[PDB]
Amino acid sequence: TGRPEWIWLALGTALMGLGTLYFLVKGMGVSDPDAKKFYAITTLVPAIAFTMYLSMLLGYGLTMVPFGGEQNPIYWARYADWLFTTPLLLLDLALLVDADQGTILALVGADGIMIGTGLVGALTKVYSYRFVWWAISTAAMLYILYVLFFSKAESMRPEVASTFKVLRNVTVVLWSAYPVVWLIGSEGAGIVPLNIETLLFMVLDVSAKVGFGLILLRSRAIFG
Amino acid sequence: TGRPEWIWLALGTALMGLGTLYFLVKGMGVSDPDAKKFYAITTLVPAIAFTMYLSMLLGYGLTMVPFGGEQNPIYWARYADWLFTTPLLLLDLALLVDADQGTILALVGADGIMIGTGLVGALTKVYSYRFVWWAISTAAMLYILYVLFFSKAESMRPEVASTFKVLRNVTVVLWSAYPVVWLIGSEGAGIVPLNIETLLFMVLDVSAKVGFGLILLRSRAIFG
Amino acid sequence: TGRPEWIWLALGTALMGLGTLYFLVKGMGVSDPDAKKFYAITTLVPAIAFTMYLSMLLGYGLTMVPFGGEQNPIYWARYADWLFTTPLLLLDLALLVDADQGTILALVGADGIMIGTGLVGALTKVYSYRFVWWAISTAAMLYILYVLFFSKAESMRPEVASTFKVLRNVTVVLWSAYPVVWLIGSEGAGIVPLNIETLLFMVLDVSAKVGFGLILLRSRAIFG
Ligand SMILES: *C/C=C(C)/C=C/C=C(C)/C=C/C1=C(C)CCCC1(C)C
Ligand SMILES: *C/C=C(C)/C=C/C=C(C)/C=C/C1=C(C)CCCC1(C)C
Ligand SMILES: *C/C=C(C)/C=C/C=C(C)/C=C/C1=C(C)CCCC1(C)C
Repeated sequence: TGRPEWIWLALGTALMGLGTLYFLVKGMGVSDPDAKKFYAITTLVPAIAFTMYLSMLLGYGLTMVPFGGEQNPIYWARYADWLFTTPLLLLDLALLVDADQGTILALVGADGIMIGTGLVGALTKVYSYRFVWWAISTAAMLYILYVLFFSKAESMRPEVASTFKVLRNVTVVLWSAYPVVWLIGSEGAGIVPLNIETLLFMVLDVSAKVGFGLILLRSRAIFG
Repeated sequence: TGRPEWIWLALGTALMGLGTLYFLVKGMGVSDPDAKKFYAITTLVPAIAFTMYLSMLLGYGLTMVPFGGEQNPIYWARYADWLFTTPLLLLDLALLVDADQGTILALVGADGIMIGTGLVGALTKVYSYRFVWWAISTAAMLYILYVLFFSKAESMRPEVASTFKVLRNVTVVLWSAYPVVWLIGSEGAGIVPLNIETLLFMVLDVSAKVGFGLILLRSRAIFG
Repeated sequence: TGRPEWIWLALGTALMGLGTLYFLVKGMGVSDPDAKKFYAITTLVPAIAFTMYLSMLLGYGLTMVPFGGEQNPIYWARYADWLFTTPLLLLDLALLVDADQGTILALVGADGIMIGTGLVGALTKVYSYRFVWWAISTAAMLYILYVLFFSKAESMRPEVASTFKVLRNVTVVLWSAYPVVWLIGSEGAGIVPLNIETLLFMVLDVSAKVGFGLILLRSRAIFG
């Protein structure tokens, strides 16, 4: 296809596909109720990402948004991906630390706003307003990062506290990159071109989903 | 109206309407917490289907998708219907057998993918790619059917095991037809015309919702 | 901006923003699991409304629908707001009275239909059909009001029964106004112009979210 970024969409599609299949097969025969939850949640993440990457590869998950006197290619399918995958990833962390339901509802709500405002930002036709929505989404992200950092995992089992610590550190570092990439890429300032932006989001997505999942499902904390 | 398929949309609308009202009235005065859940879930299904059928009848739930050198009438409102009604139907089955939450999340996730990929298939403008999404959706269906077949209902009460068995058999046979109808109808190969396709989906929908519901709500398994 | 209704969108945006911030700060340091739920739910409501009001102010949450030989400005962003905020408000009430899950699923389902059918009504191009969807949505509202009125709060604590009583009375009176405003405004009969309609919805929204929240979070019923 004539779009330069197809290769990274293709690699993205393939790597999410492989990860889905790996987690499916790994979770076969697992009978422990708690372990089953973590496998269900963690396998769905790349499964969803696979379908959205495929949509981008085939050209369905793309549209043109006019701003700055140009038709700009915007991959809306990312936000459809992230709307479902990011709360599931937060839920993996929340179930691990046995978080109360009020805290879970706060994280998921804020995540919905973060993703929702991002999408509005992506599709906004007035250039200046795009950054207002970015700012609001980033504020929502910071709230999530604050809750993850400031907790009671050290009060319970060592395997749980240890695995939470690493997945928290991975999450905070990888998630924080997303707003930076948006800002400097096609959606924001347009400093880095769409092909490099697509490469960047692919490394981040695969790392935040497949990499994250491998760390979690190899841990002993997912069992009671 | 000039569309030949209106009569089946009208019949569909009427039969979902009657079924909603029947289940509403039947569930009046029911105070048992478990029974109330099943009535809530089972009454919502035709209520949702009623609204979407009405949308199709009035022409709101229809759009034209260009493929194969023709503007093809696509009823998108079906997928809006099914996105909500199919997980509720799976939940009726899951609550009946007291399925663990990991298994419930797996079924609902896979169902979301099945319906989501179906819709993308429905709206895709490149003919060949429509069948790629059909295949992925069908793969998601098979996963759901595998989980329903391979379970622990025989470990618990006889009324529960008996009612699960029949509703499982109805579900598997009726659900399996949907991908066949899509494939041979307007959305796929275009072998059967839209009016017959609409008739076929109406028989299936009414049977999988109203018929299914009658079997469930007349059973003694819904009570503790 | 050239739209007369901007001032009420601006005031709406500001008042939801202030309310979000007030509830955020008030809920800091609250460690009681039950209280945390109510703060999570109640803070998300204006947070969501803030983002949608902002969308309307900036012009994103608006589209033109042709009916009656005129392009009519329709703020679709309201329905996006209400789809999420109204079930959360019902959940505040349901958790307060310790409602069973069947009843919670009934309320939330009916609320989804109410909002969903409202949106279809809003975007329908055949004038007469707009009122059919209004009628169906209003029927769904009446069901919700019936469940709220006809319950067991008097069986449990006095602070809970007392706070439920006032929030029920506020809810029923404020919610009942919404269908009246739609009917007489731009979406329906077009008797009151869009600027007054926008003023009316803003008073209602702020009262049903911020006012409602203040009453709830100052009560002692949110604690165990
Ligand atoms: C599986 C993929 C993951 C974990 C994606 C995470 C994405 C974010 C944390 C995106 C954040 C954004 C902002 C906070 C600023 C606005 C632009 C977004 C949506 C990229
Ligand atoms: C109440 C209606 C029900 C139970 C509908 C069920 C629909 C399906 C199981 C549809 C399945 C499809 C595929 C697996 C292939 C792609 C086309 C679909 C979405 C019709
Ligand atoms: C936070 C805002 C609230 C509580 C909004 C409530 C809105 C309604 C109860 C709207 C009801 C409607 C009908 C029942 C008739 C159709 C038009 C609607 C959607 C305005």
